[PDB]
Amino acid sequence: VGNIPVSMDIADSAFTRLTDAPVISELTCTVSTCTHSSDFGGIAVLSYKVEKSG
Amino acid sequence: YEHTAIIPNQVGFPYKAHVAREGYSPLTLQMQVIETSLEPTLNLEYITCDYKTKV
Repeated sequence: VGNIPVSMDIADSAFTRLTDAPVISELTCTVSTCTHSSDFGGIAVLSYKVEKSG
Repeated sequence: YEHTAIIPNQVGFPYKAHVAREGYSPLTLQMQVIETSLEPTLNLEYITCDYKTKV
């Protein structure tokens, strides 16, 4: 039943810094195959080069 | 899935059938035939033997 609502006061260690993160370049997401009702369903190919990995 | 096709009834001629399901590469089934003989259901009404007179 229902939908459990909740606020999550997240810690700054969870808020891992965006400037301190590796930056990826040129993301293109290509959905290869979609099932209309499955569990996994969508095979999507995010093609995006990595100026900074991680 | 469950494909259905009609291969030719001329044996030797290979029959491709590329079935494409979800997430699989196209499975091309190869059909080949040999010896599909007819065998009609019959019933004898003769023996076909020669006569022999007993005198």
